Amino acid sequence: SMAFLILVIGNLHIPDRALDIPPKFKKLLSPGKISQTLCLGNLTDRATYDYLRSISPDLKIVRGRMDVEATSLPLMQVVTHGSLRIGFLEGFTLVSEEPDVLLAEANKLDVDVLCWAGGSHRFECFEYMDKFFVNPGSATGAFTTDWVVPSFCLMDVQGISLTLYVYQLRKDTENVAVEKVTYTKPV
Amino acid sequence: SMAFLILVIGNLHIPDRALDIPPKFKKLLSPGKISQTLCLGNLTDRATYDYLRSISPDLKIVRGRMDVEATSLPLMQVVTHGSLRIGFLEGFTLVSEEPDVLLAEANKLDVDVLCWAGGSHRFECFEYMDKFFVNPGSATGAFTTDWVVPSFCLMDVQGISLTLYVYQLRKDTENVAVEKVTYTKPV
Amino acid sequence: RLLEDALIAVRQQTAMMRKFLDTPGKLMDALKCCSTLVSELRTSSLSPKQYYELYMAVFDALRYLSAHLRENHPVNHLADLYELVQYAGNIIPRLYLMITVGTAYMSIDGAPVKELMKDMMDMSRGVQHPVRGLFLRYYLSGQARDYLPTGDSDGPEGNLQDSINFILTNFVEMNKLWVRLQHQGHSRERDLRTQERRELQLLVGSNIVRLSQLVDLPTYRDSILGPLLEQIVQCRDILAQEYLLEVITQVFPDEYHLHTLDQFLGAVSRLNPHVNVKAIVIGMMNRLSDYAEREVPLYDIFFDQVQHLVQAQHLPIQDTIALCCSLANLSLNIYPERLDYVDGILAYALAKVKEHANSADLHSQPAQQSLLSLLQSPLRRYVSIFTALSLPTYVSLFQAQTYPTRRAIAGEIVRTLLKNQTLISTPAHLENVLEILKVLIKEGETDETMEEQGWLARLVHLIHSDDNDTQFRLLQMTRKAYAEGNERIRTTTPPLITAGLKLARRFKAREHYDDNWSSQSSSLFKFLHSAISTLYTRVNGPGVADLCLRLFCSCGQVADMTEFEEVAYEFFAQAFTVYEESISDSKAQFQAVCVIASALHRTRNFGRENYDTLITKCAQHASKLLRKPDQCRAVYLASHLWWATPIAARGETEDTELYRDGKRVLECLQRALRVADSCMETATSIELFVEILDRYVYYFDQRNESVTTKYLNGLIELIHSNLAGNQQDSASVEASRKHFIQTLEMIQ
Amino acid sequence: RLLEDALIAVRQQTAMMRKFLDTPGKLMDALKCCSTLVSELRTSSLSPKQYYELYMAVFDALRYLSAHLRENHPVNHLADLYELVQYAGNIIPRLYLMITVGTAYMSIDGAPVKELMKDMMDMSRGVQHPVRGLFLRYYLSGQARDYLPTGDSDGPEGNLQDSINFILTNFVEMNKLWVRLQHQGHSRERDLRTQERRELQLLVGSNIVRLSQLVDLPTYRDSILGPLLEQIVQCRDILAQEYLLEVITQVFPDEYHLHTLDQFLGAVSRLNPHVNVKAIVIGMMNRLSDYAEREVPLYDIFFDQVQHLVQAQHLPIQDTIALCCSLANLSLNIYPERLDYVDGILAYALAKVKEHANSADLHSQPAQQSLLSLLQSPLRRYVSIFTALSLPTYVSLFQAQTYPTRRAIAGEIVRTLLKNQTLISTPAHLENVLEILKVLIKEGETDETMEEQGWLARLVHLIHSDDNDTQFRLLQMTRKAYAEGNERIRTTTPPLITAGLKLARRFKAREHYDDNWSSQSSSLFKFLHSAISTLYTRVNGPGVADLCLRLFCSCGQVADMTEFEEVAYEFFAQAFTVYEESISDSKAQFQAVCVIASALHRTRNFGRENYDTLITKCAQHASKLLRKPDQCRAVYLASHLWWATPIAARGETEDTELYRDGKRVLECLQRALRVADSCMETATSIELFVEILDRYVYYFDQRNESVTTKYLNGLIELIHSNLAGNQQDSASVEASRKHFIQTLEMIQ
Repeated sequence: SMAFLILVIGNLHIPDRALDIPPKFKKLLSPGKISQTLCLGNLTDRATYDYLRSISPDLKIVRGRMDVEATSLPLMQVVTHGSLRIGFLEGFTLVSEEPDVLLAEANKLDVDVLCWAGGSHRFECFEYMDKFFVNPGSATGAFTTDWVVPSFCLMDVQGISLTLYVYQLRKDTENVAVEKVTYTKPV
Repeated sequence: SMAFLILVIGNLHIPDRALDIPPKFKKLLSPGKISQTLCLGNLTDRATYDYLRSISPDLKIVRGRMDVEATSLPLMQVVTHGSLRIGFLEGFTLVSEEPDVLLAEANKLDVDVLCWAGGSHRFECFEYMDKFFVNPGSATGAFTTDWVVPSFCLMDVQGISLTLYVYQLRKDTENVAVEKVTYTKPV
Repeated sequence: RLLEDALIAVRQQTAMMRKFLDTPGKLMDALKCCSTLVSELRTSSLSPKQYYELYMAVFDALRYLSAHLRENHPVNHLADLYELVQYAGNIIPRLYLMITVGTAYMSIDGAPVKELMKDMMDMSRGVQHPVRGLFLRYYLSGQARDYLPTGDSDGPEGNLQDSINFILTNFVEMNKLWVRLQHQGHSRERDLRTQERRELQLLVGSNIVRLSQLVDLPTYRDSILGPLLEQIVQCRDILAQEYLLEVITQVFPDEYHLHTLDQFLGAVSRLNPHVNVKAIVIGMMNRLSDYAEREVPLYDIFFDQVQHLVQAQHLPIQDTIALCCSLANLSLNIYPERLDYVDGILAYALAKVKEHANSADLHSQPAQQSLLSLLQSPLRRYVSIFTALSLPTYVSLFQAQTYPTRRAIAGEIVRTLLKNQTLISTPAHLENVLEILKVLIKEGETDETMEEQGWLARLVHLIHSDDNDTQFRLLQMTRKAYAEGNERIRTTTPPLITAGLKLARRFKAREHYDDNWSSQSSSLFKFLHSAISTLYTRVNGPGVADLCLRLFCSCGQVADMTEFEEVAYEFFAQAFTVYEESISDSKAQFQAVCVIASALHRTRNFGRENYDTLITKCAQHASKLLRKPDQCRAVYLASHLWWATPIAARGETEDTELYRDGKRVLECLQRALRVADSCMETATSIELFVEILDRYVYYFDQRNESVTTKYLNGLIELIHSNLAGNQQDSASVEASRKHFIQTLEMIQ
Repeated sequence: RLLEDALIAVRQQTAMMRKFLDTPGKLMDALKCCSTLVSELRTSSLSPKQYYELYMAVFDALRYLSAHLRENHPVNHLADLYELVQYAGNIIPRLYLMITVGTAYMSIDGAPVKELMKDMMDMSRGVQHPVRGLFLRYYLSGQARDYLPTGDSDGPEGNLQDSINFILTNFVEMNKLWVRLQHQGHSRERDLRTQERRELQLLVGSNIVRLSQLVDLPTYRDSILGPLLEQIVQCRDILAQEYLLEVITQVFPDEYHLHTLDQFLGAVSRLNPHVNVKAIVIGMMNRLSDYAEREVPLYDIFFDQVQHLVQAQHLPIQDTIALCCSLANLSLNIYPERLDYVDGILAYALAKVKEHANSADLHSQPAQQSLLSLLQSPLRRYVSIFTALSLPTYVSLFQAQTYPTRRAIAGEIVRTLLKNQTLISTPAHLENVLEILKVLIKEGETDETMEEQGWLARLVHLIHSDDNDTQFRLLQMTRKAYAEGNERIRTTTPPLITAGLKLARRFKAREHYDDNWSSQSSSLFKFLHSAISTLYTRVNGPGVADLCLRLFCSCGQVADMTEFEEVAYEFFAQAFTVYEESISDSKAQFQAVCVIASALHRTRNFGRENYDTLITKCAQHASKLLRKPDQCRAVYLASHLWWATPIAARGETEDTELYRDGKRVLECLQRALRVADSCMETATSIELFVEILDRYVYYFDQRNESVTTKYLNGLIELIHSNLAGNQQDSASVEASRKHFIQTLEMIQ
């Protein structure tokens, strides 16, 4: 639709670890571009929250794994555009992943697109069981000794279709690299 | 002493397990007979309060274990008649029914006679550790926690001596039965 | 004054008359003076009371003269005296003298009785003044009302019929005079005239009294009431109809009236619309009410005819209701239990009352007051008020009572249903009582002060009257009926919890006669969970925690006894949930958690794996409160969670045998000591250490080997070092010393 | 009235003068009309503006006269005309005529110009009335403007001295008159007089402009400023001093001033404090500052003179600080940067100001406002304030600020230090920064990152700039700089934790450079434990538990990564200890146990004695939670302690495999089944059973021999029996059906 851009980002630690996303990314997330932002919490500061509501006319916030106090928020949220029900998460609430846990979770939620950013926070994606599974990686690039290029994603849902734009700040000099991905729900 | 008759009653459980004085007992306890009433709780309402007030010209009550909404009343009370000191409580501000614990509480309160109405809802009395222990049974006939004799007492203090009269509605059929018990304080 | 001047003249005339009566041959002089005296009664200027007083004074003097004559004839005679008294110049004296001599002749002369009596009555028709002729007829009545030509005649002149004729003719003349009283004097003194007539009503009714010493029922029918009814209906006045009909009814026998009831009702139909028919009809119905309360389908005949009469009128609604109340009084008193008659009152009055009631508000209306008295009449007259509940539409008409008064009447009835230690309420009676309850509870300081303590106790008692499983179904429907909001169930449901406590046992007393009794217990415990969850809607209240806490402990015990322990554990976990949401006042949590301790201190069906786990939970939440005294008190009580204590340690899981987990008990007591050292107040710290030492004495004497004499030695040394060495002396410090001395005495 | 009437008369006289000027030999008549016109100037009732305007009209007529004379001499002459014109009766016309004829003589014959100027200059000693003499001397200056004998002469006899004498003498006489304007007239017109002086100041300054279009720099030094300074220092007037000095500065070039700087500064030293020297000095000093910012030992001389002025000038404290601000701006323009000067500014200017600031209390006082502007002035003028930070004594001014302003300024600086990235700081400058931070933190919505939270994050960032050995020292000195208390370190230390996690790896990334990497890790782990234990002290807040748990777990992972696991196990046991001692809320416990599970799901390298011990403790902790739903959730997750999932299930025997203790996993699943049976809910229990069956399919495929397809099949029949036959329909029940259909699809 391009009227409803969804920002997908993670690994916040602001200022808990770092200062900002790339300036070029801040302008790519500047107000007037995104219609709704789905953030995964654990900010931890208020200025970034104010920035985030101001980025899009629709700010949606979910419960975070560092957000032990604001438990009232759900860990997942659905919005509907045409025929799609959309779930998203970070993933630590799972204990394995491989095929049965994703299928079981999809069945519990009955969704079509699933987003997560597990503690490894490294990009991958796959389609499975007529449902869609998305890992944006470590968007802000937070580090850990697990087995990241500054990045974020934009999503555009229309009907049974989802359009994903992945933005990366790649190294040779730091260069912004953009990729587009589209998803359409199978029947 | 005791030209000032003191009514001793317990395990009333109004409306908890039983609701009223036996009619023959209310008439034995009718106003103009009792000068002071020591009630062992579970009245619980203002109506029961005013009636009990009407029974005797000087009503002294302590907090009850289910009398949790009546924040104004004291939790425990001691009275002295001649050379005898008499303390009373329900047992909820007491901690258990162990002999040493009762003796220790009696020693802090400087009392010789203790009235209580535990879950047995059975009249009994015994002397132990030079002190006097009185359970009036259930003045209302409240059911027991054990595997039924309605009873109350009319304690009589004279000097260093206490005479206890227990009135019971005993079964052969409801019959009013009176028993006398005497307690004399150690020197 | 006029009265007094006349009374002076009367006493003067009585004085010379008596001096003449003394002297033989002065009798004629006594009569001349008597005529001069009676001339005073010829005045018409006296007030009614004054004329009455003058008549009475002259009457008593006339009685002296009349006795003198009634003695003179019995002893010699006086010739032609009946003729001689007709010589008198003044007509009122003359006629009084003829009556006096007539009665003297009647005493002396039996043969002339009919002719002389008939003559005196006919010639007394000459009196052209109503009042003077009426008073004259009293002189006649005192003289000769007792001598009439009657059954006392045995064959000569006179018979009971002649006396009946004499009195009926006297009635007609007195009635013509009685109406004529209405028309004498000026028209604007009508109320004064009616007052005078009310004064003179006894004059008419003395004849009725004389009639009631007379002939029987067929003679009553043909020759008294028949005549009396034509006159009663055609006289067309109000004071006479009401007075004369009530006097007839009391004075004549009602056995006679019964044989003539229909004649009475056909007379009641024969009256003016403009006479005070409402008063006569209300008074007749009230008399029939008396015919009912002094404890031929009279009901149907009188009932239906009374409706025709009311339709024949257009009545005030209040008057109609007062007649309905008297109709109720008649049916209730005549038919306390003929439910078909009572229902005919219920049916054949009430809807018609609603159409006749131009139903604006009617609370302060006496029609309302009467409708209450009417409804009370079943209630008062019932041996069994249940019989009111047997009327299908007795209760349903209470809906159609006006509504403030629906509260007043429904409250008063239900209270009366409670002062009587009343009987089984069957489902049918449960439904009618519940409908009454819905009116009380619906639509929703209690300016009612109703209702509940004797109300719940009575309700719980009578619930038991129906069979116990049904009682659960009834309790469940009542539980839906308790949709009234947040300030009822707190005081109403815990008694229902006890009703379930008895029913769970009633199931267990069939544990070898049923095995779904356990399943029935399962249904009741699911009910308990649902009803408690219903209370959790009522977050606004205190003790919401306390009551639930005691209910869960009670239910845990019942779950043990019903072996239905699976829903006990859940209830206890939910009780912990209650522990978390219920933190609002610091002191209140300390007392409540102590209550939690004591309930656990009886809580005995948890398997030890569950119990000790619970014990640790209790100890942690205890160890997460605010202040060190309370923290100490809870810690020393968690020592009692593992030892040969509490009531829990005499368990249905402990088989009365005690835990005695003395190693853990020692660890708890040592932790209590660790908290106790950090009181940072010398006196209270030492007092508590003495109490803890006493707890050590407790476990030593309970044979807790982990509680060693070395711990006692180190604690007594620390108490000795502090007690004297750094305590500022105080009443508490002295008590702590006395306690320590006692504790040394116990340790020997 | 008078001014316009006079102007009319002036126009009449100009008409008659010019009509005479047309005729040669009417020149004397033209002069008579010109004198009659200038007679209008004999009124003194005109305002300064009105008298000036009349002067302008007479001046304009004089322009006609002066051109006429400068034409008469070119055509014939009139002998002795300069003398002959001195016969005029009116003195002001006569002297204006003297100037006019004089200039005509200078135009006609250049040889007497020098001689004529001495005569004309001498005769200007007459008119000492300030207004009239000033206007006359203005006429003289305009007429005699172009004829001066000098090195710039016109060809008359005369050297640079004759013009210097003419202009200096003309300056002194007009300045004497101009000051006399202050005095002339009457005493209540002082403001009018000051107005007159401001009006006539151009007359005085035209001489200075004329001097600058005259003699050069050595002549300026010897024979211009000397006279000018003598007048400036000797007037003790205020209006003349500001005007005359600014005119000197502007009109003569600064190349000239530079040759006279010491003469200027010797004038700068005598400034009389009650003379409005402050305004003159601020405008001159500001000009020199501006001179500096157009960007002879002036710094030393002027610095010293400023001290002499301050000893002379003692001004209200705000005024003194504002002068200090301008002095700071001057120093900024002069010398912010060469370090000996920067220190001399700090001590002998800035310290001297602080000692001289005998200040009343001032944080909101404008003296503070100026002191802030003053201190900001180094900061603004430091384009590279880093070079300001190359003072060790950079902080030293913070010593001299009051605490409110030390905190306010340090905040503003640190904020500016956040709008910028501050450089890689050397170990030493980190301490200086720390002292600044200590001033910020001590004594004391922090959306400014108040006081340094995003600043702490940057600091942790900058730690990375140096290498591991320097980093260890920096981290230890910063950790000392973390003596700050319980309400601060919560938000500041976890970034230090990350600084240590990177430094521990930076030590490990030296295992082939120093095998003390284990020892380096050991020192860092003791340092970190000491800092976390510091946190443990400060239990007063939420997350104090959370944060300590996360840091201890994190250190456990670093110990894993470094294989420095010996200090890992202690930290994990201590974390369990934290769980037991400090965590209460059941829901909070659920989150904590899930994070603990996930952290184990990152636990790999422990020796099996430690590892397996942790696995069993963890299984116990799983078996020690609170709620039955939760009891199930923990039990199915403890299957993962044994199963072929997750990292926690790696034993050092499994060879990269996860325990796959499918026997134990089955025992766990049976425990989950026993917990499921005692849940007392149908839909979620069945849903959970389906999830467990899917987990069974998982364990079948992950090779649980104890998980068999027959068990799955029997469970699907039990699910089939439950799904339809006892599930009350709900979104969950449909999901459970969909899940069961999926699970059947999985079993194929």
